[PDB]
This record gives sequence, C-alpha cells and structure tokens, in this order.
Amino acid sequence: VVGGTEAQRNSWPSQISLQYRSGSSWAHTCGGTLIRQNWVMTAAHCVDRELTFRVVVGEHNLNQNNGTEQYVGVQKIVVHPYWNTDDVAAGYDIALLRLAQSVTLNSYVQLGVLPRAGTILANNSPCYITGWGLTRTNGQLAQTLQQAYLPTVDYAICSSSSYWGSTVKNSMVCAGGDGVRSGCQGDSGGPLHCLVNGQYAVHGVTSFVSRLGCNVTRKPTVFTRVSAYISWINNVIASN
Ligand code: NA
Repeated sequence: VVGGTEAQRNSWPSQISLQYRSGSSWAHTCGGTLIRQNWVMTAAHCVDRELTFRVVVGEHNLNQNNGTEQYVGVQKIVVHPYWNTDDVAAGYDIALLRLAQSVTLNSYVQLGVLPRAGTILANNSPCYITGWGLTRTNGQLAQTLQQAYLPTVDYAICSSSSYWGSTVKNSMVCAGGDGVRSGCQGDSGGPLHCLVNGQYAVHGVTSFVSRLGCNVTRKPTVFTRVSAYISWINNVIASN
C-alpha cells in the first residue's frame, strides 16, 4: 500500500498473509480474506506459481512476534475455472484456499463479511485497502499492516479512455487513482473493505495496478468484485 497509514492491530481481523516457503524461511507474497474458519479468498494470480503456501491469520508485523499469529498450511487450492493467467483483464481473478486446520476466532481473527450478490457501490464510496505490499512503486514490503482510503470509481468512469478503457470489466471494482494512495505489489489477493449501512464488507479482492506504477493518477487500483462471485464461492465451499 502506497500512501497508507499503519492499521490498528484489531481493525481488519479477516486480513491474512499468504506466504511461500523460501529456503529455510517463509516470505509474504499476497493478501487474502478469511471467509470460513478453514477457507481463505485470494486472487487467482497469487497462486499461479507452484509453491508451498501457508496462511497466517492474526498477523500484524511480518518482522516481529505479535503474540497473536496462527500458522496454517494450504490443503487445497480452487481457482476460478475461467481464470487465464496471461489475461488478467478478462477477470475471474479469484481463488479459494482450503486450510489444513480450522483457525480459532478472536479479536485478531474473524471472518470477512461479504456483500450481497449483485451489489454495486455508487461512485466515490468510502473504502480502505489493506495489506503488507510495497510502500512505494519499486519499493519494499511494509513490516506492519497498512491501510489506505481509496474511494470507488464507478464503471462508467473507470472504463473511460483516460482511465482503464476496455481493460476494466463490470466484474471488477476500481478504487483510488488520486496519484498518492494505491495498492501495490504484495497487496494482491487482499481485501477492499467498504463501509455500507454501517458495516464494513469485503467488496474487492486486489487484482492489478498499472505497469507504469502503483500510484498513478487515473489508474485506480483494480479489484475483483466479490459480489459477482457469491454463488461461485458458495458452490466451491459446499462441494469441498
Ligand atoms: Na508477526
């Protein structure tokens, strides 16, 4: 997250860190959202590589013991069947991870609530992106979980020629694009939390930014629209 602020450690208890085994250690690669005690929602592109993955819930500082972490292996990966890794712009950038164990819930570990199917945010709706991704274009990962305020940019605007044009689909949410605040590499797969009727819900799964940089004016961060995938999510969980 470029232009973020440190999150309070109990603000976003559905945020997870998806990590891969790297020699004798583990490295953060992506975010995700805990949606059942044994299921995480992330981006498909995060699990394209043939790596050994684990999920960390209750994480705050990737570089220090927080006293709240639970570590759990990924047992099964179910990518959306229409995902195509060389065409992120087509959409379908979503995957579900079944965890090897069910995590224990507490003030640091909670299920993300999802929007009702079909819900579309009005332009300029208030949202936060969260993650441990790069803090500058071509920078380094955050240590502590970051948040940035990214209001939505509706389809009519986002798909206009000075924004994303044809690359943005109605199955995506755009947010930000002010040139200061954005998602960045390492935030992929994590949540966009939007405040609706008094309650934050996870409306987005972070999918892509501009090849020209993270915080680029009129290139809002693009997220998979969770509300387009409610039936898919329910169908996967019920058949696994
Ligand atoms: Na930690």
